[PDB]
Amino acid sequence: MFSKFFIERPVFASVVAIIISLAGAIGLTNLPIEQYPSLTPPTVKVSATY
Amino acid sequence: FALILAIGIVVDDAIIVVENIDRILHENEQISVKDAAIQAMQEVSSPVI
Amino acid sequence: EFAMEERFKKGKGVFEAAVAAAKLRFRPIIMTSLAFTFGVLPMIFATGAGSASRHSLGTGLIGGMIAASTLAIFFVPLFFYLLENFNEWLDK
Amino acid sequence: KETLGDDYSIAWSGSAYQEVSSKGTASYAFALGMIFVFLILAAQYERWLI
Amino acid sequence: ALFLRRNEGEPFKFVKKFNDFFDWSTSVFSAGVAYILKRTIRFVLIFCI
Repeated sequence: MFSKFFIERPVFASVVAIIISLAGAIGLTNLPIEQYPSLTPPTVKVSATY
Repeated sequence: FALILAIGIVVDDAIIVVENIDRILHENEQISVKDAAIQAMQEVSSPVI
Repeated sequence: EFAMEERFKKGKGVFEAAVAAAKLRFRPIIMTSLAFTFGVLPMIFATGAGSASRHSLGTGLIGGMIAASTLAIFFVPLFFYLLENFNEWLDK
Repeated sequence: KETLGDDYSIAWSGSAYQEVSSKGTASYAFALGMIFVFLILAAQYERWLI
Repeated sequence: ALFLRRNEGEPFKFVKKFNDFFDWSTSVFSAGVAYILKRTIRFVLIFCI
C-alpha cells in the first residue's frame, strides 16, 4: 500500500527525490577530498642532543 | 570505488520494478498502466525490501 | 520468494512451485546480475595509475557474481525443494 | 588602488575582515529557503504551479 | 504510471535478436531446474564437492 500512496502522488514522490539529490549535491561540495581515509598511524618525534 | 560498485546495484530494485510492468502489460491487454504499476508493487515490494 | 508464493498462495506443489519461480524470475535475476557484472567490468580491465587496486577489487567480484548468477540459480530451487519437502515430513 | 603600487597589498582585520569576507553571501541563504519553500509546498499540495 | 506507454510495438533489431536468444536461455534454464530437481541426491553431492 506504501507504493500506492506515491503512485497517486508523483509530485510528492519526485519532490522527495529532488530534495535528496539537492541535499546530496550540497553535501558532495562540502566533503573533504583525501586520497585515503586517515589510516596511517600518527607519529610523534622526540629529539634530544648530547 | 564503492560509488562505482553502486552504479550496477543502485539500479536493481528499479529495473526489477520496470521489468514487472512490461510483463504485466504484455500478459494483460486490458489493464491500465497506473493499475499495472499498483499491481506490480504488490508483486515485487517484498523482494525489493 | 516467488516459489514461496506458489506454495502457500496458489497451493502449487513444491516441484511445481520451484520450477515456476525459476521460469518467471530468471529475467530479473540475470539483467540485474548483468547490470552489476558489466558495471564492475571496466575495473577488471583496469589500465594505468591505480590499476592494482581496481584489479584487486574487480577480479574476485566478477567471478563470484558470474558464479552466483549462473551456478547458484540452478541450485537455489533445489534447496528450496528439499527444505520444503522436509518441512512437510516434519509436520508428522 | 589609486595610491599604492602593486608590490603592495591590503589585508583587513577585525570587523572589516568579517564584512569583506562575507561579501554577498545573503544571495545563497535566500535562494536556498525559496527553493525549499517551493518544493515542500508542491509536495504537500501535489501541484507544481500552485 | 504516467510515462510508461501502453505498447511499443517495434523495438529495433539487435534488441529483438538479443531478447530472442535470451528467451531461449530461459527455457534452457527452467529445463535445467527441471532436471536437477529429479536428481536430488546426485546434485547435493556436487554442492559438497
